[PDB]
Amino acid sequence: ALVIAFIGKNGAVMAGDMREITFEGEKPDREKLEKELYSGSIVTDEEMQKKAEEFGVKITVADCKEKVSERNGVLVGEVSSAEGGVVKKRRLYASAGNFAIAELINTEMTLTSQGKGSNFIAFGNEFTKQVANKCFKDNWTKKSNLQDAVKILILCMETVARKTASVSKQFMIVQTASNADVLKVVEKDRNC
Amino acid sequence: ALVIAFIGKNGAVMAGDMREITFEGEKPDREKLEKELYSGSIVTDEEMQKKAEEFGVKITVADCKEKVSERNGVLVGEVSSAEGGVVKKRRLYASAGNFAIAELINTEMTLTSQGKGSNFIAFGNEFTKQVANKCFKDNWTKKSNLQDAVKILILCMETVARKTASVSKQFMIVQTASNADVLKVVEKDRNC
Repeated sequence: ALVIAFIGKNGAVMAGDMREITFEGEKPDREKLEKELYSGSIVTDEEMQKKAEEFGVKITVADCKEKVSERNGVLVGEVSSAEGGVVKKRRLYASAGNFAIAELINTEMTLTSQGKGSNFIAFGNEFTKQVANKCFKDNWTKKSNLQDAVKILILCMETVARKTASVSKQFMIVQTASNADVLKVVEKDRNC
Repeated sequence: ALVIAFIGKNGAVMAGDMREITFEGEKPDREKLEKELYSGSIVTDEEMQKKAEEFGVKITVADCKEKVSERNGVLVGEVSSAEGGVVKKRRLYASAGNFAIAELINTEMTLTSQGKGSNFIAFGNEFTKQVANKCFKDNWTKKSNLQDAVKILILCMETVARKTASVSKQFMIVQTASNADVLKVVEKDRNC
C-alpha cells in the first residue's frame, strides 16, 4: 500500500495507511491478480472484488494494521509485502534531521540506508509510491518547514485514499519534536 | 510458552513472557522436536540447541515478543502457537472483575469464554500452563486481594523462567485499576 515520512531540523512527520490484505487461492493466480492491483488499475472496492471471482481469490481485509508507531521520539513504519512463504517486512525510523530504512526477512533485519539531514520517503506497491511522489512535489517547496508538509501528507494520503484500493481509507499520522539519533533503535531491534 | 492473568474487584494483573521461537527444517521433524520442548523436558538453552542438530532444526529466537499489551484499562495477551500454515493466535482481555478469552485464526476471531467476577488464567505449552497452575495454588489464598497476587505472578514467572526454555527469561507485567467492561474490545478487534 503506502506510508510516507519527512525529516528536517524542526521535526519529523510519518503518515501510514492501515490496510492489510489476505490472499487465498491458486498462488499462480495470486501473482496474476496482484499485478493488477499493484500496477494501480482499480480503486473502488466493489470494482476490487469483481475481478477476484474472475480469477479465484478470497481476500479478507481490515483497515487497521498499525503501519506506523511512535517508539520514543522516532516514528517507525513498515510494509509487509509478504508474497508467500512467511514474512517480507520493510521499515523506517525517523526523527527531526535523522533517518534510516531497513529491510526485514522474518526475524532477520537488513539495513539499506541511513544518515542525517533532510528527506521525503515512501513505501508501497509500485503505483502508490509513485502517486505520493507526484503530490510531494505538487505541494512542496523548500520554502516550508514541517508545518505545511504535515498537511501535504494528508492530501497525498487522501490522494491515494481517493485514487486507490490497496490502501486503507482510514489512516494514521504521528509527529516528533526531537532530533533523536534514530540509530540506536535498529541495534535494539537486532538484539530483539 | 506462557502468560497469566488474575481478575477481581480491585484490579487485574496480566504477566507474559516475551519469547518467540522460529522453526526451520523437516516439518515432520519439527513436530517430533516440538513434542519434547512442549512436554517440558529441557530448560537450559545449551541443552535446548543440543537436540536440534540431532533432529535437523534451525531455531532463531528473540525474547521480546510483546505478549501482553495495555489497551485502555484492559490487559491483552496472546499465544501464537503457529505450527505451520499461517497463524494460530489465542488472546485474552482482562480488567477488574471482567474477563474473556478468544481464539484467533489469522484475521478471523473466535470467542471461547466470557463473564464477570474473579479468575486465574494462563496459556502455553502444556507443561508451562501446568507449572503456573502449581504455583497459583502454592502461594494463593482467597485471603488475598490483588497485591499479593501481583508478586505471585512474578514467582510463577520466575518458576517457569527457572524450570524451562520455551519461555523468555525477560518478562513483562501490566496492571489495571479499572472494571472496564472488556466486552467491547473483542467487537472492535472484529471490525478490524
